[PDB]
Parts: sequence; structure tokens; C-alpha cells
Amino acid sequence: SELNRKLVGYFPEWAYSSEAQGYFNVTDLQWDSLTHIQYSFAMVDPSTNKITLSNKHAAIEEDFSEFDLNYNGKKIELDPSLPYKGHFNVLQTMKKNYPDVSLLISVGGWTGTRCFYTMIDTDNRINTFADSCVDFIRKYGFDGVDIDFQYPSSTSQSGNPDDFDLSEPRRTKLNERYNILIKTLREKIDMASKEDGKEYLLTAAVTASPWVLGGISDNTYAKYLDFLSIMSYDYHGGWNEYVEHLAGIYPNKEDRETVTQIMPTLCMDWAYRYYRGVLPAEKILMGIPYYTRGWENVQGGINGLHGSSKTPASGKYNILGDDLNNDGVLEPAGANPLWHVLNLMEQDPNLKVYWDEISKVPYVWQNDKKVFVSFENEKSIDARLEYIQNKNLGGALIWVMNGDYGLNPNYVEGSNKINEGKYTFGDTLTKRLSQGLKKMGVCNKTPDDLNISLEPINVDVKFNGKYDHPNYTYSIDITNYTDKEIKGGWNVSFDLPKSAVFKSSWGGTYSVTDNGDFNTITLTSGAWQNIAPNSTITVQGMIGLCFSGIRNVTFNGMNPIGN
Ligand SMILES: CC(=O)N[C@@H]1[C@@H](O)[C@H](O[C@@H]2O[C@H](CO)[C@@H](O[C@@H]3O[C@H](CO)[C@@H](O)[C@H](O)[C@H]3NC(C)=O)[C@H](O)[C@H]2NC(C)=O)[C@@H](CO)O[C@H]1O
Repeated sequence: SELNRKLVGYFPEWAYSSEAQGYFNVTDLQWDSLTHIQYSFAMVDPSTNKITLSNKHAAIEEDFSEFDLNYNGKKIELDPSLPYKGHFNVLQTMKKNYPDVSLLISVGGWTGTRCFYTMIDTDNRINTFADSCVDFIRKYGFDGVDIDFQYPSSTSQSGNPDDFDLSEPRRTKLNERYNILIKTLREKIDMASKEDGKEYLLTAAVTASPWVLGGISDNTYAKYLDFLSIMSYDYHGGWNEYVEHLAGIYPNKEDRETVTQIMPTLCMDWAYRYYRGVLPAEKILMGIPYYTRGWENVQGGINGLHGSSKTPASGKYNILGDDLNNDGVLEPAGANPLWHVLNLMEQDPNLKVYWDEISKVPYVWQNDKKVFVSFENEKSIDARLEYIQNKNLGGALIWVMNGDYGLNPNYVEGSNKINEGKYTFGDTLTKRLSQGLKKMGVCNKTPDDLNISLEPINVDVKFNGKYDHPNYTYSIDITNYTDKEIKGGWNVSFDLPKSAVFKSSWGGTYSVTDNGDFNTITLTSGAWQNIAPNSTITVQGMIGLCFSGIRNVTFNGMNPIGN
């Protein structure tokens, strides 16, 4: 049911054959605790514009004869009656015992967004892609589609730099074309649901970055999603010098990267406020990382935090680093699954865990080597559960499921091998999240905007603007569709998400009233701003920082229903 809490986990297609990933396969998924599994990743084909597999062998061909498929201590065999093998066979086989766990195919990701740029160029290509998604979920027994386009933004040089040859020429239209993509997917998926007697889902994982969001002008697409997953992680990392939290929850005035900003933006709660402009809390999921980022040779800070470093952590502190040329030399990133950091702490008593009571996340600091790594533990899970309950969030998504921890069957005392430590992957944090989501009960239904309860007036209020970080210059066009002049002194109100701060109205007067996740802005015009019948007047002003949209628009205490 719609208001049930959700615990959504991303499954990595590439993990089962990789030492650093722990050889994690579908039978290692936390099936008793997740409500949804997002298979990562499918992509778009450059020549046909259809959904396509990345590692086809892993997805539908691997027989796992060289790997260990077992669950609850019982050997899992591939279902020999299915016309495919691979992860997809194991997913369908497990789902027979977990029929209420929804399976979605995630399309895109950091390295799989490239061909979205050309597929969105025309409506016929979007239609082909959307139809191919329907065919795919039917063929492979999926319950829905997750779109992970990184990113449909005009912000220059956002997304993967390998794709700038496609994204940079398209910046002005990306957001508009993405809105058409999501709407078309919803239309086709809903038709397939009716035809099949099944309730198929459409979701998206979306940016939490104020930098990316400055280039997003239309968040209407959110209304077409079953839920919207905020990527409230990768806030900080080895791409810059700011030794700060990967995935803080609450705004932290000591985050050195944002100390000059209007408010601290690199935390879940800022993105929550941003997206409340277009969605109720129960349709929003918090993103939770089961991986780390970090730095070495950290200068300054306190236990590293708020320090500086031009050298991301390497070596044993970076087992998930990329090998983008080859021969085992990994790009420094301080990137690890949580179980590996636990094992490092077993090995080194001076690698210690600390708690940030402002951001409500932990971190790990080696004071002799000056190594800082982000972390996630039972205390931060508990803080996240508290936030989910307090804010009425729909639940959480997790990147990525092989990073949770449990006891290692292959532990070897004294061994430094990646998969011979005390811990390997497991379900400790995921079970803790699941138990907490069960205990807090279903979400409340957020009430409709109050403007709908007001008496109607045939006035149209259109809110537009332009963003030049950190300044949003708004223009409101007010059209009088009644048969009488509206005298000057009229007022318009709107609810502005608390991701932004109203700064000034350029004409008339204004007031700001606290209203939950919003401030209600009331603009009162001057006596001279009469609105003749069938005419339009425009008023302007300035807002600091960005917001997904405005809500609850009123005019002279009535609901402006236009013409
Ligand atoms: C035009 C201009 O100078 N704009 C400034 C912004 O760049 C800056 O925001 C920061 O932008 C960088 C990218 O240039 C962001 O880093 C990226 O972060 C993502 C994850 O969020 C990571 O995947 C990328 O690898 C990384 N790229 C690079 C090149 O480092 C950074 O997170 C942004 N920080 C914030 C707080 O938004 C803002 C800062 O306010 O200033 C603009 O003037």
C-alpha cells in the first residue's frame, strides 16, 4: 500500500566476481528486510535507443557454477524452467519465497547515463525507449523501472565528464526533455499495468546537489513517480579539499565548503526541504550510503573533520577505488564498504570512530597517519530512523547492498586479505532499519494544499524566474479573467520551501510567515497596480538559493483558478 514505509536497496551487477566487492550475489541480498530491490544497472543502447544490459552475461547467462548460491544455509539452484540464467534467474527464484519484495530495473547511474542524452532528443526515441522498458520488465519479471539519469540539468560540466560531448551541447533543453521522458514512461507503464493486471512502478533517484539543482527549472516529473529517492550522499569526497561528511543528515554551520552560503546545503535535510516544493514527505526517500569516502595527510581539523587534504585516501583505505587504466593501481578516493573499515579497525587500535552530534553521522580518524574516512553505524541508522519518523518520509534507499556487514565465514586470524577479516557483507544495518521502519508504522497522508479549500476566483497566477547562484529572480504574472477590474492593493501568497530564503519584493510590501517546511510569502501590491479585465500584471523580486517549486498559491484570500 502507498503509505507503507519503503526500504529500497540497490543490487550491484558487478559484485559477484570481484574480490573487493566481496563476491556478493543475489542470494546475499537482505531479502527479509528490503521492500524493494533496484538492479544496477541497465543503460540505453546508442543505436536502437532501447533499454539494454550492461553485463549481459552477469544478468542473464551466468550459471554460478564457480560461485556459492545459498540462502538460510540451503543451496539455491537456478530455476531450470526459465529461459534465462544469470542474476535475473536468481532474483525470480528468490522472489517465489519473497513475493512481496518489488524488483525494479535501474537505468543509468554515473557510468550508464551517456546514451540518455541522445535518446531524449526526439519524441519517437523516447517512445521507443519507454516501450522497450515495458517489454523488458514483462520479459524478466520486474515490477517497475527506476530512472537514474545523472543529470538532466543545465548546470555546465555536471554529470560524468566522459559525457560532456553529449551533455554540453544539450544543456538548455535537458530538463524539459527529461520531463517528457518521465511523463511518457508513466503513460506507457500505466497502460501495461492495466493490460497485465499488475501494478508496475516508476521511480527515480535524483540529485541532492544545490549545484546541479540550480540548473533544474521544472520538477513536475516528480508527480509521475511512485517515490522519489534523494541521493543524499556523495556530498563530500576526494574531488576537493574539504574533509567533511559524505552523508550528513542535518545542516552543519561548520561544513567549510558552505560556510559562506546562505545556509548549509550539503545535508539530507536541505534536499528534503528543496523537494517538498513538489512532493509530500511520504513520497520522498532518504539516501543512505553503505560505502565511504576519505582523505589522507589531512591538515588541521579536529579528528580530521573540517580539515583539508589534496590527497584522497589510498591503499588499504580505498579498496573500492577505480582502476580506469589497469594493473591494480586504483584511483584514490578513500572508498570502502563498511565491513572493510570495521576490519581495518580490528587491525589498528589507532583507527577510531567518532560521532558528530550536529550532522548525526560517525566518522573514522587515524591520528598518526592523518586519515579521515566517512562512516555509517548503528548510531547513524538510529538518527536516520528518527528523521524518517519525524519528517514522515516514505523510507530510505541504500547505495549499495554489499556494503552492510556481518560475521565472515572465511575469517582468518591475522590475515590482511580483503575477504578474510572478521566481517564481510551482511544485514546488520539493513535489519536495524527494517525493524525501525516497522516499529514507527505507516506514513501519514499529507493534506492537500489549503488553497484548494478556498473560494475560487478567475485569476491566473504564474510563477517563473531565473537562477544565477545564489540569486533567484522571480517574475509572477497575474491575469484577471473576471469581468471587473481588480483594484490595486490586492495580495498574492505562495509557500516557498525552506531550502530558500525570501529576500525582497520589487514593489509593494511583503510578509513572511512560518508554515512548516515552507515560509508563506504574502506580496501586497500598491494602489496603482490595478488589473484590468483580460489583462496581465507582472511583479518581481529576489529569493536566495533554489527550491523545487512553490505551492499553495492564493490571491486575495481565494483560490486562483485562472480561466
Ligand atoms: C561555476 C562555478 O564556479 N560554480 C561553483 C560550484 O562549482 C560550487 O559547487 C560545487 O561544485 C563542484 C563541481 O564543480 C561540486 O563537486 C562535485 O560534487 C559531485 C558530488 O556532489 C561529485 O560527483 C563531483 O566529482 C564533484 N566535481 C568536482 C569537479 O569537484 C561540489 O559538490 C559543489 N559544492 C556545492 C556546495 O554545491 C559552488 C559552491 O557553493 O560555487 C559555485 O560558484
